[PDB]
Amino acid sequence: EKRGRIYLKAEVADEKLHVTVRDAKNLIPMDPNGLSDPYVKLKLIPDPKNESKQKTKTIRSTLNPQWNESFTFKLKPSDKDRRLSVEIWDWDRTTRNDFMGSLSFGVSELMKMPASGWYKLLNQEEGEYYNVPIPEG
Ligand code: NA
Repeated sequence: EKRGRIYLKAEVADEKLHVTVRDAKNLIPMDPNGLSDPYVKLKLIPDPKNESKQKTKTIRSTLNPQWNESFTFKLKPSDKDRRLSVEIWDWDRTTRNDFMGSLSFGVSELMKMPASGWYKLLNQEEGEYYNVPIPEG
């Protein structure tokens, strides 16, 4: 149920999508040290050619990372049927990187209604399809 939460802003202006990844809180520890080394992957999906991926820096040893990083995607007409996917991963020195939590927004959803504030981190499948804002609480 409880994978923590992330603070994001996302808006579309002038056929560009702007996303700011501020910080996340209460991430689920996964490493044997009881912390994680989180980074955020941003994609416009579907992305069959794997050309849209961007990512934050990895912050080592925290469950409350503060990235304060901004990204821009140049949009095309076909993006009307795409989603911005936002996934937190755990960078792992000696094993495969581990999924922590995710969400997504309709590119068309964001034109009508920019994202701002706290969001609940969802499981990997869920997060490709929807988002759950956590207003004032
Ligand atoms: Na790690």
